[PDB]
Amino acid sequence: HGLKGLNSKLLDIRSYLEKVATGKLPINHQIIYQLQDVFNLLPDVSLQEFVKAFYLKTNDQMVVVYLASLIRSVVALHNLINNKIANRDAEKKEG
Amino acid sequence: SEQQERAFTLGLAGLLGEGVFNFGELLMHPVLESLRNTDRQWLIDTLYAFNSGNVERFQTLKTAWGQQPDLAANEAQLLRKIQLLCLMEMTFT
Repeated sequence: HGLKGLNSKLLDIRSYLEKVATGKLPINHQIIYQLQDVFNLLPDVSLQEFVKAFYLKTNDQMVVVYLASLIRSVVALHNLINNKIANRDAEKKEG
Repeated sequence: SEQQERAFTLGLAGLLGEGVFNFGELLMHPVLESLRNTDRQWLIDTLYAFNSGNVERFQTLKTAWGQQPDLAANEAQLLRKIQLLCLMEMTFT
């Protein structure tokens, strides 16, 4: 979706300039002037509130990665303890 | 010679309309731009003032120099239309 979105608008913007270079009339502008300004609607960068969204998004990843470390402790606890139990037991009983 | 005044009073009735504050896009329409070339350039320049402007107090007065009638009623409406027109262009520029 990313890369096909790159070459989509690329070749589509290649048609945007090619139609102005060759093919006139016209195609400019039944929609050219308004559509291209819709492209110029949002640049869209900070300052300001977009900086607040940054560390807020950082505050969003907090919980999920915190939970990630929680699953790490639970998965490591259960699997490692139980496996070493059944491991050391099978070795000491058979050997 | 007919279409120069035709697109003139068209530019008057279209610019003085309250429902359309600018519509500077269709002011550039290619079939009417040759009709605007025959027209005097004070109308085209003041249509660029309503295209961008906004003030540009000299051109909005120049259309009062060029067209005496029907402007006296809609003059204050045009001033309100350009005062709300600059708001999009100041954040867009």
